Amino acid sequence: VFHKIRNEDLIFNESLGQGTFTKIFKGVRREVGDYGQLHETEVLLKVLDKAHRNYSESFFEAASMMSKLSHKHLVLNYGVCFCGDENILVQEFVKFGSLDTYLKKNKNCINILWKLEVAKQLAAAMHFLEENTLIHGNVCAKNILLIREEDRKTGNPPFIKLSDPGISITVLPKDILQERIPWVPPECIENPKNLNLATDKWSFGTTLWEICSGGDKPLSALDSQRKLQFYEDRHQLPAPKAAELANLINNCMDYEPDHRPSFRAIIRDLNSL
Ligand SMILES: O=C(Nc1c[nH]nc1-c1nc2cc(CN3CCOCC3)ccc2[nH]1)NC1CC1
Repeated sequence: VFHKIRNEDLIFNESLGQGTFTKIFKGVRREVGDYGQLHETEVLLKVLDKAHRNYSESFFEAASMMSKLSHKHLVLNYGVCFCGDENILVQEFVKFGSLDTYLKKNKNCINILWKLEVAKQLAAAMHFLEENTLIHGNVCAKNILLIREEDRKTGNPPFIKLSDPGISITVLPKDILQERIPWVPPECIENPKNLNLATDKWSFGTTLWEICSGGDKPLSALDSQRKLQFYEDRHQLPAPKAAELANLINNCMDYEPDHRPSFRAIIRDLNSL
């Protein structure tokens, strides 16, 4: 599965900032629907950096994976454009953007039932991938996207969706993998080729730390080299100020790779609170 979209059917509107070796843009895809009616659609346009064109293989292996999947809490991928010289991904556009900047903007206005439901939606998608023995590899708060904000008056919850895996950590330089600590599991630092279903659970715990602290970045004050010793010393994550979900964060972030519980178990612990 690898749909192709013509460059003449994609318009580029506003930029949305840089990213992990990519550049983000809002745009419109003009497609022809039934009865001969053109059907414009707001889309997300993820352009790979031309300077890093060597990562085009994993850049497209990420799109081929998400185009095969249909889940409520997964960002849909419409296709791929070879728009001129650049390689571009076309995805479902979410209105409210990244979750990490949403937690930081409304840090004191986010109830704990809000964070609990968001964690349920994220754990739902991770259970779907685990059920279908699929590995994500880049589960972080910056990749989580909010399509609907909380509306207690209507009774509908907030709605989050996880984006594409992006560039796999197996092909990233050792310089860049150490700077991703503690999102990269400890076993992947000593051996980048140890990608596993258990590696996502570690990132799920690190992401649960982000939402529980309100957008704060763990180990941000530490440089790349001190992060490397953080793992060798077997240090655990300092519990956030709220200190609610911190008990579950420690279980998901266990240094033994096979001790990480399944997401069917995690879904139970979130409903038991
Ligand atoms: O895949 C990603 N994002 C998206 C996939 N589909 N749609 C998006 C996306 N959509 C975005 C939309 C905005 C617009 N603002 C959001 C909050 O403040 C008001 C408007 C900003 C960034 C956005 N990213 N990665 C994120 C950029 C690093």
